[PDB]
Amino acid sequence: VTDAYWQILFSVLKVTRNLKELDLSGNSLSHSAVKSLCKTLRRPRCLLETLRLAGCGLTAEDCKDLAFGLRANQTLTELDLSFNVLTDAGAKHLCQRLRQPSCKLQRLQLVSCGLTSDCCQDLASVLSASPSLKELDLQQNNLDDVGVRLLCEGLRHPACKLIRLGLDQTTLSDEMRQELRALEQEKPQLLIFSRRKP
Repeated sequence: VTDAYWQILFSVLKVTRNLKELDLSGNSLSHSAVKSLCKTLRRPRCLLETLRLAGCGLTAEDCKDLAFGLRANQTLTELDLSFNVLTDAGAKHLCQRLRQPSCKLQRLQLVSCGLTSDCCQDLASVLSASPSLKELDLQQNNLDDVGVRLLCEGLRHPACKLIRLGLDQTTLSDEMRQELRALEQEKPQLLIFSRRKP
Protein backbone atom coordinates (compact mmCIF):
# COMPACT_ATOMS: atom_id res chain seq x y z
CA VAL A 1 0.00 0.00 0.00
CA THR A 2 0.96 3.70 -0.90
CA ASP A 3 -0.43 7.17 0.11
CA ALA A 4 -1.95 7.39 -3.44
CA TYR A 5 -4.19 4.50 -2.55
CA TRP A 6 -5.11 5.90 0.74
CA GLN A 7 -6.19 9.24 -0.78
CA ILE A 8 -8.71 7.34 -2.95
CA LEU A 9 -10.13 5.56 0.07
CA PHE A 10 -10.37 8.75 2.21
CA SER A 11 -12.05 10.67 -0.69
CA VAL A 12 -14.64 7.85 -0.93
CA LEU A 13 -15.19 7.90 2.84
CA LYS A 14 -16.45 11.48 2.43
CA VAL A 15 -19.50 10.30 0.36
CA THR A 16 -20.04 7.28 2.52
CA ARG A 17 -22.88 7.59 5.06
CA ASN A 18 -23.60 5.42 8.15
CA LEU A 19 -20.24 3.58 7.93
CA LYS A 20 -19.88 1.90 11.35
CA GLU A 21 -16.61 -0.06 10.96
CA LEU A 22 -13.31 0.61 9.23
CA ASP A 23 -10.64 -2.14 9.40
CA LEU A 24 -7.33 -1.21 7.79
CA SER A 25 -5.32 -3.80 9.77
CA GLY A 26 -2.20 -5.32 8.08
CA ASN A 27 -1.70 -2.37 5.61
CA SER A 28 1.06 0.21 6.18
CA LEU A 29 -0.17 3.79 6.93
CA SER A 30 2.44 6.52 6.48
CA HIS A 31 2.37 9.52 8.88
CA SER A 32 0.66 11.53 6.11
CA ALA A 33 -2.03 8.85 5.74
CA VAL A 34 -2.55 8.79 9.52
CA LYS A 35 -3.03 12.55 9.48
CA SER A 36 -5.55 12.26 6.71
CA LEU A 37 -7.39 9.47 8.57
CA CYS A 38 -7.51 11.81 11.64
CA LYS A 39 -9.17 14.51 9.41
CA THR A 40 -11.72 11.85 8.48
CA LEU A 41 -12.40 11.04 12.20
CA ARG A 42 -12.86 14.74 13.04
CA ARG A 43 -15.84 15.23 10.65
CA PRO A 44 -19.21 15.73 12.22
CA ARG A 45 -20.69 13.20 9.79
CA CYS A 46 -18.28 10.42 10.98
CA LEU A 47 -20.37 7.73 12.62
CA LEU A 48 -17.61 5.08 12.90
CA GLU A 49 -18.02 2.84 15.98
CA THR A 50 -15.04 0.49 15.36
CA LEU A 51 -11.64 1.47 13.94
CA ARG A 52 -8.96 -1.23 13.55
CA LEU A 53 -5.38 -0.14 12.71
CA ALA A 54 -3.55 -3.28 13.91
CA GLY A 55 -0.23 -4.04 12.12
CA CYS A 56 -0.26 -0.77 10.17
CA GLY A 57 3.22 0.52 11.00
CA LEU A 58 2.08 3.14 13.47
CA THR A 59 4.54 4.77 15.83
CA ALA A 60 4.38 7.02 18.95
CA GLU A 61 3.81 10.24 16.97
CA ASP A 62 0.75 8.61 15.34
CA CYS A 63 -0.79 8.11 18.79
CA LYS A 64 -0.60 11.87 19.37
CA ASP A 65 -2.56 12.47 16.15
CA LEU A 66 -5.08 9.72 16.86
CA ALA A 67 -5.67 10.97 20.47
CA PHE A 68 -6.46 14.50 19.16
CA GLY A 69 -8.63 12.94 16.46
CA LEU A 70 -10.63 11.03 19.17
CA ARG A 71 -11.14 14.25 21.12
CA ALA A 72 -13.47 15.30 18.24
CA ASN A 73 -15.75 12.13 18.40
CA GLN A 74 -18.74 10.61 20.32
CA THR A 75 -19.26 7.54 18.22
CA LEU A 76 -16.05 5.49 18.27
CA THR A 77 -16.40 2.78 20.95
CA GLU A 78 -13.65 0.25 19.83
CA LEU A 79 -10.09 0.96 18.74
CA ASP A 80 -7.49 -1.65 17.83
CA LEU A 81 -3.83 -0.45 17.72
CA SER A 82 -2.20 -3.89 18.27
CA PHE A 83 1.01 -4.98 16.42
CA ASN A 84 2.34 -1.43 16.09
CA VAL A 85 5.54 -0.26 17.82
CA LEU A 86 3.72 2.47 19.79
CA THR A 87 6.13 2.32 22.77
CA ASP A 88 5.40 3.75 26.21
CA ALA A 89 5.57 7.27 24.70
CA GLY A 90 2.69 6.37 22.31
CA ALA A 91 0.65 4.88 25.17
CA LYS A 92 1.17 8.14 27.18
CA HIS A 93 -0.44 10.17 24.37
CA LEU A 94 -3.43 7.81 24.30
CA CYS A 95 -3.86 7.79 28.08
CA GLN A 96 -3.98 11.62 28.27
CA ARG A 97 -7.19 11.43 26.20
CA LEU A 98 -8.66 8.17 27.62
CA ARG A 99 -8.78 9.43 31.15
CA GLN A 100 -10.94 12.44 30.22
CA PRO A 101 -14.57 12.43 31.41
CA SER A 102 -15.82 13.00 27.86
CA CYS A 103 -14.33 9.71 26.49
CA LYS A 104 -16.82 7.18 25.07
CA LEU A 105 -14.23 4.48 24.09
CA GLN A 106 -15.31 1.07 25.45
CA ARG A 107 -12.75 -1.39 23.99
CA LEU A 108 -9.07 -0.85 23.32
CA GLN A 109 -6.50 -3.40 22.13
CA LEU A 110 -2.78 -2.73 22.52
CA VAL A 111 -1.44 -6.31 21.97
CA SER A 112 2.28 -6.38 21.02
CA CYS A 113 2.85 -2.63 21.11
CA GLY A 114 6.28 -2.43 22.67
CA LEU A 115 4.86 -1.42 26.10
CA THR A 116 6.80 -1.82 29.41
CA SER A 117 6.17 -1.14 33.03
CA ASP A 118 7.00 2.51 32.30
CA CYS A 119 3.50 3.09 30.82
CA CYS A 120 1.64 1.34 33.58
CA GLN A 121 1.21 4.42 35.84
CA ASP A 122 -0.47 6.13 32.77
CA LEU A 123 -2.63 3.06 32.08
CA ALA A 124 -3.62 2.86 35.81
CA SER A 125 -4.78 6.56 35.63
CA VAL A 126 -7.05 5.44 32.84
CA LEU A 127 -8.40 2.48 34.68
CA SER A 128 -9.26 4.61 37.70
CA ALA A 129 -10.83 7.57 35.82
CA SER A 130 -12.20 6.51 32.46
CA PRO A 131 -16.00 6.74 32.31
CA SER A 132 -16.32 4.16 29.55
CA LEU A 133 -13.44 1.69 29.20
CA LYS A 134 -14.69 -1.92 29.55
CA GLU A 135 -12.06 -4.05 27.78
CA LEU A 136 -8.32 -3.48 27.57
CA ASP A 137 -6.00 -6.06 25.92
CA LEU A 138 -2.29 -5.70 26.86
CA GLN A 139 -1.08 -9.19 25.86
CA GLN A 140 2.36 -9.60 24.22
CA ASN A 141 3.90 -6.67 26.17
CA ASN A 142 6.65 -7.07 28.77
CA LEU A 143 4.95 -5.32 31.72
CA ASP A 144 6.53 -7.25 34.56
CA ASP A 145 5.60 -7.38 38.20
CA VAL A 146 6.42 -3.60 38.68
CA GLY A 147 4.01 -2.66 35.87
CA VAL A 148 1.27 -5.14 36.78
CA ARG A 149 1.31 -3.94 40.42
CA LEU A 150 0.67 -0.40 39.11
CA LEU A 151 -2.23 -1.69 36.98
CA CYS A 152 -3.73 -3.39 39.98
CA GLU A 153 -3.66 -0.03 41.93
CA GLY A 154 -6.02 1.33 39.26
CA LEU A 155 -8.16 -1.80 38.85
CA ARG A 156 -8.92 -1.74 42.58
CA HIS A 157 -10.51 1.72 42.29
CA PRO A 158 -14.29 1.29 42.78
CA ALA A 159 -14.97 3.66 39.82
CA CYS A 160 -12.96 1.43 37.41
CA LYS A 161 -15.31 0.30 34.64
CA LEU A 162 -13.04 -2.50 33.29
CA ILE A 163 -14.54 -5.98 32.97
CA ARG A 164 -12.00 -7.70 30.60
CA LEU A 165 -8.20 -7.34 30.94
CA GLY A 166 -5.88 -9.25 28.54
CA LEU A 167 -2.55 -9.69 30.31
CA ASP A 168 0.53 -12.03 29.91
CA GLN A 169 0.94 -13.75 33.32
CA THR A 170 3.51 -16.52 32.77
CA THR A 171 6.60 -14.55 33.66
CA LEU A 172 4.98 -12.84 36.64
CA SER A 173 6.18 -13.91 40.10
CA ASP A 174 4.14 -16.20 42.25
CA GLU A 175 3.45 -13.28 44.70
CA MET A 176 2.10 -11.22 41.70
CA ARG A 177 -0.04 -14.10 40.41
CA GLN A 178 -1.49 -14.46 43.90
CA GLU A 179 -2.24 -10.70 44.07
CA LEU A 180 -4.07 -10.98 40.67
CA ARG A 181 -6.17 -13.93 41.83
CA ALA A 182 -7.05 -11.96 45.03
CA LEU A 183 -8.09 -9.07 42.85
CA GLU A 184 -10.32 -11.36 40.75
CA GLN A 185 -11.99 -12.66 44.00
CA GLU A 186 -12.59 -9.07 45.05
CA LYS A 187 -13.95 -7.84 41.66
CA PRO A 188 -16.00 -10.76 40.32
CA GLN A 189 -17.18 -8.68 37.33
CA LEU A 190 -13.50 -8.62 36.10
CA LEU A 191 -12.09 -11.41 33.87
CA ILE A 192 -8.30 -11.44 33.35
CA PHE A 193 -7.47 -13.51 30.28
CA SER A 194 -4.59 -14.49 28.22
CA ARG A 195 -3.87 -16.67 25.08
CA ARG A 196 -2.82 -19.37 27.64
CA LYS A 197 -5.78 -18.78 30.01
CA PRO A 198 -8.61 -17.81 27.53
